[PDB]
Amino acid sequence: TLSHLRRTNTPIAKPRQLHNTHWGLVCPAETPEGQACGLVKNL
Amino acid sequence: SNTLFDDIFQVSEVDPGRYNKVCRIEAASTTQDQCKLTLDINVELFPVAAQDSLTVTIASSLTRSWRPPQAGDRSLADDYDYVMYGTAYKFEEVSKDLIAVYYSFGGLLMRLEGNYRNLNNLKQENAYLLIRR
Amino acid sequence: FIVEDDESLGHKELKVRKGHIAKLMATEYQDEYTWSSLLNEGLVEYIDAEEEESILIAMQPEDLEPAEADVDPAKRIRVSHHATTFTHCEIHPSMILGVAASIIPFPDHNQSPRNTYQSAMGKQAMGVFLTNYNVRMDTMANILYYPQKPLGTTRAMEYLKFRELPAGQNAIVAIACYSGY
Amino acid sequence: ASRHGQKGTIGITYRREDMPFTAEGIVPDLIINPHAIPSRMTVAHLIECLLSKVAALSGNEGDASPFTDITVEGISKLLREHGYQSRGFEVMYNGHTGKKLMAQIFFGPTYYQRLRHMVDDKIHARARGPMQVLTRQPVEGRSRDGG
Amino acid sequence: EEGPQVKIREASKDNVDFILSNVDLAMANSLRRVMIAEIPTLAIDSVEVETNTTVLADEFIAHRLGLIPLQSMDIEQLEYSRDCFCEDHCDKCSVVLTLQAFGESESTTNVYSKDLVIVSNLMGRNIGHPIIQDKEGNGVLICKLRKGQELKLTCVAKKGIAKEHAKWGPAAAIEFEYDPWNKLKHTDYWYEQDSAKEWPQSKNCEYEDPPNEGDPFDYKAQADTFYMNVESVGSIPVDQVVVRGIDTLQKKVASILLALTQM
Amino acid sequence: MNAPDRFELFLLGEGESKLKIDPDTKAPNAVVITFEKEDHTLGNLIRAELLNDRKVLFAAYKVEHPFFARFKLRIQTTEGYDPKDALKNACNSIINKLGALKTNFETEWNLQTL
Amino acid sequence: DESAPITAEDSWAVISAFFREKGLVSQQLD
Amino acid sequence: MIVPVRCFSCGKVVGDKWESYLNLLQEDELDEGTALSRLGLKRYCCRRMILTHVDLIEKFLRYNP
Amino acid sequence: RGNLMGKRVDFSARTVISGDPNLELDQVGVPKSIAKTLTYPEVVTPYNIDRLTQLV
Amino acid sequence: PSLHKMSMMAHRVKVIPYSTFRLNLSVTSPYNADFDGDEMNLHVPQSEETRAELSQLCAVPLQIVSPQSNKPCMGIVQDTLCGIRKLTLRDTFIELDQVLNMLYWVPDWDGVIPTPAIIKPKPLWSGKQILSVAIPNGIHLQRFDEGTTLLSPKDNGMLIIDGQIIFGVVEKKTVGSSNGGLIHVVTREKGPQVCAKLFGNIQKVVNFWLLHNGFSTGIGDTIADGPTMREITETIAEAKKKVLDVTKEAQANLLTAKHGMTLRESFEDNVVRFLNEARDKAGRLAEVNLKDLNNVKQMVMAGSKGSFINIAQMSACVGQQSVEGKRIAFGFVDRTLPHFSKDDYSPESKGFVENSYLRGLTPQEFFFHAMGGREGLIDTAVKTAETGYIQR
RNA sequence: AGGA
Ligand SMILES: Nc1ncnc2c1ncn2[C@@H]1O[C@H](COP(=O)(O)CP(=O)(O)OP(=O)(O)O)[C@@H](O)[C@H]1O
Ligand SMILES: [Mg+2]
Ligand SMILES: [Zn+2]
Ligand SMILES: [Zn+2]
Repeated sequence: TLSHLRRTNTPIAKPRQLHNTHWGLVCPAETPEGQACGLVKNL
Repeated sequence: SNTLFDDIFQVSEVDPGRYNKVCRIEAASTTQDQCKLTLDINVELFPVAAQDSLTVTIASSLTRSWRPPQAGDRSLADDYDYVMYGTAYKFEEVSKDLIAVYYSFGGLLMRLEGNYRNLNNLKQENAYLLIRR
Repeated sequence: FIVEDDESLGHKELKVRKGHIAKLMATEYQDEYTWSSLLNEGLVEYIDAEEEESILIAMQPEDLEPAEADVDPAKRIRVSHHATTFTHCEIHPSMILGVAASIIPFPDHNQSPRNTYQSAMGKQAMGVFLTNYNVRMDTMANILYYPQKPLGTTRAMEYLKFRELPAGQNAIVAIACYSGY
Repeated sequence: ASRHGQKGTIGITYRREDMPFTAEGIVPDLIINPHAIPSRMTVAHLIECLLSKVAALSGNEGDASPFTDITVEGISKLLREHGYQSRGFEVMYNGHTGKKLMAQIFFGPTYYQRLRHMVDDKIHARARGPMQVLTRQPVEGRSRDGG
Repeated sequence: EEGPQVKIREASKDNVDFILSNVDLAMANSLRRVMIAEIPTLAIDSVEVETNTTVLADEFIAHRLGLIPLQSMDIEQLEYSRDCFCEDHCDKCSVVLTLQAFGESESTTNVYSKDLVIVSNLMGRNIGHPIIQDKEGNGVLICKLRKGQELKLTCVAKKGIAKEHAKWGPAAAIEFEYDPWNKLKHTDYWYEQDSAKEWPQSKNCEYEDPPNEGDPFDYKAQADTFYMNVESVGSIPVDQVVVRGIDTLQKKVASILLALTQM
Repeated sequence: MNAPDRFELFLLGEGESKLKIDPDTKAPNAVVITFEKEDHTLGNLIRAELLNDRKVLFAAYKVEHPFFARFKLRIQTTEGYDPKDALKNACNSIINKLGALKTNFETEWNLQTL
Repeated sequence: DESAPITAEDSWAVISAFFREKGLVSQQLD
Repeated sequence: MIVPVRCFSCGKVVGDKWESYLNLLQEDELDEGTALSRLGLKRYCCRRMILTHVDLIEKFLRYNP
Repeated sequence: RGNLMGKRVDFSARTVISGDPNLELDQVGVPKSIAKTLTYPEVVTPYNIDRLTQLV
Repeated sequence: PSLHKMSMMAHRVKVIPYSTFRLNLSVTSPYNADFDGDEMNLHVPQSEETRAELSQLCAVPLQIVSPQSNKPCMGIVQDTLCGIRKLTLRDTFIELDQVLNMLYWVPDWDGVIPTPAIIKPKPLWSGKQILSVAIPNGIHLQRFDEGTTLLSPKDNGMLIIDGQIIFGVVEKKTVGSSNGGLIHVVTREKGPQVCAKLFGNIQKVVNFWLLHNGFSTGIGDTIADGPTMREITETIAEAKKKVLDVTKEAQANLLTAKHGMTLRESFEDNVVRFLNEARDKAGRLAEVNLKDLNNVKQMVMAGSKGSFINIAQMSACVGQQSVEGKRIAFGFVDRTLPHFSKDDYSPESKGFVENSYLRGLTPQEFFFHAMGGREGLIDTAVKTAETGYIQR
């Protein structure tokens, strides 16, 4: 329930990759696998 | 139905390369200079150190299931303190009158090299190995 | 945390001091010094992504503030506080993680994907999801009979209510080749 | 599953007498395979266990926080103080024979989660049953009793 | 005195330490197994619910009631319902318990192992009494109620064994060890530098002689002498978990002889 | 749901016998006994005592699948000695040893004050 | 020593106060 | 959610030992490792039962009907 | 591709798999419930008549 | 999926209790099945005609040797592989009691108790000896591994004469799904039915032996010697200097760019190469210090699970992290993270994880490992679709 | 929205 209320969706040049700017803003490991991997980010 | 080889040897080296219960022995015959012996041994059951007198005998007998007790009740064909059973796997011709025979005792390997025991050591699964002292 | 060159006594030192810390914990024991209190006293600040470009951060405070004027072989190999330009300090480096990853014991000892995995499995787990489970009429609901808090915990779990509302049980486990089953 | 990407199914349940045991009379609740560790490099699983083994004896909550000063050598020190062998190994005895195992087992408590995937909620068999209307082919879904 | 010997190291109400000598491991273990698995006990096996206003589920409570240890002293003079000739149950084959509790108090009202009352006839035999080993004499805490929170159940305890369900487990853990000095090499110690240093010494090392390094390997050596600890739950007293284990195993063997006789 | 009844571990089935004795064809004076509603408890016990009988040439036991509470015991004896007799004796030996065990324990237990 | 430098352990007391005030769904609500 | 009767692993009765464990902690000001041990819980299987319990019943009791 | 190249079919079953060291390389453990559902249409022949009469 | 001729095989029904389909472990590889919650499909043929097709063409034993690579697609795996090595060491001897059970367990045993390799003091049989009871009479196999003498001093290679092991330890090379393999020969020589029966036999004996022997793996198996740790720590330290040396050199304009490369391209290749040389060196120090008792080494040895690289990363040092081959880029202006000064090219800044998993990762190390790891999960997700349609 |  907690992780669902802290969820982020990225609609639609390389967004899936874990970017340096994500440090301390979004979880490095919390992403799904497949079509969603790297576009569903968690705070 | 008879014995096949008999001689007394002296231990050069004893080797437990990574093994805890087993050692590969190195020995030469005290009698014939041409005769040497390489053999794997269960040191837990019978320990061996360097420069030991050992009577190494072969023999075909003394082929159906194996019976456990009644050994005192029957003829203990051992006057030896360590007996093994294995197969002959190779007959290496090392020039002249010289020949080498390879014996496997359930993975415990043996290489005996001499010249004279030509009309004895057969290419047989059936061959015992007796050691005393 | 804010770090200032500003210090009568020596070096560039972190604004938040041992006194503020006990002053907060006074309010912790009551259940006057809030989070906003640190924010308005200017001891702590909000840094977005754009502003992060123009700053220099320390990981640890004490461990990364007073310079050198024996070493444990057991610990992981850490760098240094060579920098004198530090503008800010990291409250805690485990705060880089989100809810799911925060329940993982020793994630810094696992191969990164194994964590991306566990961060997706705890959502398929079972336990007490709310204490009013008996009064609510939800389509499908799973409750563990005897939930147990973990024997190995994270300091983050304190804020996540995991100890209060668990998802597992502490099984006595043997890593063994037994019947081959 | 464990908290380390260690998913799995039960393959057999054994009664207490058939299970392997510590001389203390302790028996495992779960038995995981040694092969589940080398390829995976899930070191924290092993540390969790060792830490939790101490935590259960000491009765003090075991901190397994990410960035900390806790060492495998540190936890090991404590376990030996409690009388167990430092690296969490314990001598075990075969349940069927009573004979000592030639090996020592990595035995200790580990947090395991119960997952929403239960066999009886997944098992399905069909041999003639509802057909769609248009295509006149079997319907779809375990729920609808499809093929 | 006879064949296999016994030497009790420490006895109590619920724990027996002893040294079993002049035996085969295969026999100490067969005894180990029986004590866990095959000695009969009495346990609640049917729960009929009349009222429950509790926060717990009818079956959650039901499960707990089974696990509550009951007096199984005279368990031998009770029938297995399977064997008994009645429709369902009776006094020959069961003990009937009752539980009624209601939150009269404003404060949380507790429900205990003691709150159970025998309604059946015990034929003057020591059975069915909930085991209370508790300091304040309460036994197992079954439930908790608030105000109008009521509980009404009728329980039918029956004779059974651990193989059918662990609730009929007469014993908790059973300590078992042999050869504290590894003289038999029945184990190979995992080490880093020294096995002797890294591995703790057993308390049983004191009751056997150290190996003495300057000695050849005793291959002839067989395993006898078993350092054991049997712990009771309460249903049956410690001695009887040992004795009834011996008798159970004995009958189990005797059945095989008798089976051969009919053949 | 696909779960067998727990009593199927110890309670004999409909027209099921404790023992099924068949003669081994591979070896002379050999037999194979199948024990229904029986585990390792009684398996390894009988097997081991048979090993103590000098006239017993071969003895082994096996639980072919853990789902089923039965086991196979193979006995081979010296010509003239019946393997059924070998089992009878090894069984009695067991009972007589347990007999001493019970006696000796009670004797010792009584001596304690706790 | 009311203004003595902070320890690494102290950081948790700060974090503690952040949650006491903000909570885990802060952003949704705000 | 309500103390388990009997340790999962070994089967030692633990159902009685709860109220006392809580007293040894409050009334006797003891630490968990001692309290548990005074109650006889020696094997780690028995220890985790009492030690790692989360008595949720107490929350559920707080709702009127 | 949906209804001709591929099709939903009768006489089909699906469950979780688990390994067994006591099964022969070529056999498959079939849960009783599944066996009691999946049927094979055997013809009444003199060789089976009696056997089939019993399964019925 | 069902990307294989062998992803659909015919089996013999075995009606059993409990709600799961049970399959032999060796059959696991062709299907690509595991038991972390996989499900499978069963199809019942309704004809006498279709049944024949299944038994006569798609039967599991027929599928043993596969045309895809002209070698067996099924072999001994996991527990049985791990235990088959252990059972077959020179050191391994079994006493009568167990030998008799090890025998009765082979469902085809001749009823002949073989003569022990040691007849007094004490009758002892060897692992080799009794495993040979599974190997049928007529199977001849010869193999020479690195420096195998006809006296096989190391218990290297394999010599099986008339279904009897003479020398060599049995593992992945002999019993696995390999070209010269005991399995390839058994099918080719004796039949698919005889070979499939052999699978069962090897596993019934090996599994039984291992049940009673045991096998485990713990943290102890990741721990490396204090001196070996000193040696590894100083190995990384020298590599870090070698890197700094080339770093001062390239900043002083002294570096000479490789033909067909930037001056920078040249430097980075060198930096990346020293760091990797090190990760291996340090990793190679661990695998040497681990005794023959190291359960991890024991699995790497049998080939049942794991390789050098796993020992390396777990015990010694994780290594350099890569995103698109190139080490951690400057996402921030001239730096990888805000805890670094600008224009920092050092291993630590560009993502070299100096620490082992046993030791734990630093927050920088952690996040860099995370960037790298996530790249894999993306490329599996991308490729898994491309690859499926190629097959179509 | 989840599963291998
Ligand atoms: N999207 C997909 N489509 C088809 N098959 C898939 C799939 N995802 C997973 N699989 C199958 O499931 C198998 C297992 O993948 P995972 O469940 O992630 C464990 P693993 O990656 O094999 O590593 P491990 O054995 O060391 O644990 C794959 O090898 C593949 O056949
Ligand atoms: Mg899988
Ligand atoms: Zn009755
Ligand atoms: Zn316990």
